[PDB]
Amino acid sequence: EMNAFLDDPEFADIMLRAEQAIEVGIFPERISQGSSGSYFVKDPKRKIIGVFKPKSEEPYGQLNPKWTKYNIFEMLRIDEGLRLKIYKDTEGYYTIGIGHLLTKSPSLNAAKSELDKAIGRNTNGVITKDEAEKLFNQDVDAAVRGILRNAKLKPVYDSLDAVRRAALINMVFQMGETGVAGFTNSLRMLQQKRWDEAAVNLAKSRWYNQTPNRAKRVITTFRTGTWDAYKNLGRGCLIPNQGYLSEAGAYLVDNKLHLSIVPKTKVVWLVSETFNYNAIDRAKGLPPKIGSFQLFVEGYKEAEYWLRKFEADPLPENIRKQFQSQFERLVILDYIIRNTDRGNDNWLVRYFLIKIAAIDNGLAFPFKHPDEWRAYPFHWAWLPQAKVPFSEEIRNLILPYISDMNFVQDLCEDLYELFKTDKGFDKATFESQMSVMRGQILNLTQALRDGKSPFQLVQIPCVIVE
Ligand SMILES: NC(=O)c1cc2c(N)ncnc2cc1-c1cccc(CO)c1
Repeated sequence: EMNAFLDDPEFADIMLRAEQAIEVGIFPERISQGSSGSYFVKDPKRKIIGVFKPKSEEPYGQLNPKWTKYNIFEMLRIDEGLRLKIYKDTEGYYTIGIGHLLTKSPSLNAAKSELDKAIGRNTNGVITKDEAEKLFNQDVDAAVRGILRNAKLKPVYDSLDAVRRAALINMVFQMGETGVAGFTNSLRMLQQKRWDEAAVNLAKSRWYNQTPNRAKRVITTFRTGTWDAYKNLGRGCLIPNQGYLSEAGAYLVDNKLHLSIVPKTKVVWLVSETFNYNAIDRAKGLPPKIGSFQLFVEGYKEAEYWLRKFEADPLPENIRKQFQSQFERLVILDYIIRNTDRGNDNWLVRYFLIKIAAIDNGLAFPFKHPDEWRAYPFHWAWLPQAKVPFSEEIRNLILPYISDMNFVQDLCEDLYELFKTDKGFDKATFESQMSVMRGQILNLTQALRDGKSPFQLVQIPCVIVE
């Protein structure tokens, strides 16, 4: 019984039912959709009682069973970056997604017309992550067609395996076919599978000197033929492979402030043959897996679904007021923990006549503010509701808490006791995380003090509090 020392008697009852179900052969069911290993946990009556996310099956965990996670779109997301709103590229042309040129024209409305044509709907200059990936994969097909039409590159491309082909395509995106064709000796070595010799002359170039970090990852990919160079980068600001602690931390922040938008989430252990174990463990009796356990909610849908409905069919005033107060709680939760991956699909709405459930809280608590505020924005700040000033209700509930030193100290101590669970816990890195959180709390205190809006809140310069 690994879960003998839980601090929540009601939650401990849930875990007991989960273990009883496993003892009788009712195992947690792996979920097919996600980019990581998540499981619907059942009770002895085959009822879903929670969602379990093992640490080892996180997107870059060593036992993540969803191999479709490693693809060219995710490769270029790290190397080039993803933007879901129209922007201007290095050469001043309108662009969206991962470097997808919309038009050479300086007219913005021309860019939106082309964007609506490519996506297939009225986007108004904003697309979803899935739409960007579909657009990106269309660019990849075009790039491959050009490679196969190029006499210098096609024989190399045919010889390369799938992983190394992504590396070659990566170079084509960055510098074009002509630029890649200039790596004469490296291309010949790659075709001969002399990886190390190819890497030597890949590093003797303008490309390696101008963008060394991206080039080193691409060159390492050529050397190994694996995706190891893109694993556990933590987006440059997160502790790698600690999503389970971020999930549990988000509820911990929620519960202290009584936001009641994050379902109860705790760090627990579970044994189940449906988990992904290595060969050694399975032949043995399986070792428990540590991960986050979140209670199951029902009746919810992606916020993107309900937001589009409300734009064409506005809510009645009383319901709209309730939705805004729920939205404010989401804003406060995401800002304090500095969530880096809250898209308008990662939070759920049920339509208390309307309720918000905050899930997928695995990519929060960075140890530093992101260098590019445009790289990981709070995507709910692009909604019209983000410009409504914080209600007097939310300020009377939150300001007394966050303006008190003991509350902030207790919250930091609670997060310490939780985050120290991980094998890779580092005291200095944790103190960086709290300095970032205190800076977020400081800005939030000022924003509520000045009656600002969520849109104005995210514009305050980020800061750390030592
Ligand atoms: N945090 C989650 O992952 C999650 C938690 C849930 C919960 N507590 N109660 C009900 N449904 C949930 C669904 C999901 C979820 C989110 C994204 C993608 C998928 C798979 O398609 C599942």
